Amino acid sequence: IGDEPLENYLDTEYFGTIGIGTPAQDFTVIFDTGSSNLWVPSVYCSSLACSDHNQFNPDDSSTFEATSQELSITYGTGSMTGILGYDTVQVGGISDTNQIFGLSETEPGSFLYYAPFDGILGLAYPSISASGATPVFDNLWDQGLVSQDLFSVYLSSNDDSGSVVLLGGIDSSYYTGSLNWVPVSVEGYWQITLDSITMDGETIACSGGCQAIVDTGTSLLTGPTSAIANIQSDIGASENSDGEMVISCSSIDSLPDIVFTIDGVQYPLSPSAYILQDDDSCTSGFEGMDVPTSSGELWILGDVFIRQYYTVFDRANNKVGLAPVA
Repeated sequence: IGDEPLENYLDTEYFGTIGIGTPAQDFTVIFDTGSSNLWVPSVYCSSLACSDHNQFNPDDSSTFEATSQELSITYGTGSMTGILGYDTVQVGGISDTNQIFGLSETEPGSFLYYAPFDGILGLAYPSISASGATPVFDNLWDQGLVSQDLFSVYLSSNDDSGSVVLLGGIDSSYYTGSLNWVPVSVEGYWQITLDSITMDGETIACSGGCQAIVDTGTSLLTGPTSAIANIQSDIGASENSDGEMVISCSSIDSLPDIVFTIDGVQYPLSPSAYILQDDDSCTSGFEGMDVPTSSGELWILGDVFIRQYYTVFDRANNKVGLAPVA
């Protein structure tokens, strides 16, 4: 069982520390169930984001092995370019040997410039891995470095320390009642089938059901813009002059819960979770983002959702386990 504690940065981003090389070079990376590649800034990167983040220097490692494979990945937030290399990666006290990862060359954008983390560590299926690069968890499993082919995530609230990624285990004390298992619907992302969304006996969105993904890498709850608008309406969010989707903090005490039906079990989200409160400003936890796939317009169950449900990702079984947090 590997134990990777995670930093809770303003309830928006959660990142943990990893070591790469011998002796280890330390990096912070976001633990994303929405991607599958592992990558960190390198000495080969001249970009601005690379000038205010720790850079991996392969010349300093005795266990580094180069390759001529190039890497190019585009996210909803930007792009990155680099090369693949193999080295030992320390993650959650586990020494993941002969792990392929990318050395960045370019990281264009002010988004990475600003980010508190240095790289990303993907936790989704190998099927969405750029360059076919073996993901960290697969490599742990392939070398018998973990006992069970699963990982579990506990994300804290209120900026408290305590969020964790448990590689090859479940911590029965982080949840209540029993774990409910949902079949993965499409293996790429941790994609599941969302039955409906409801407010007081009424189906406010995703009628006849839809497709959602469980993503630790996304802060809010996203859906197609058209359906998000209906929800925004139903909870009292209105667009302010500076773009924001402001809401009256009083609504928190007054609004009902939005219930997500997954495989037939009801998963309530309380106004306390879906409205964000920061010094007198309360805003919506819902966001408009058309994420057109083949099998639809995706809904992203982001940190807003995850912080309320302990989540287990099971690759043995291809299932998602959810239980209300303790």
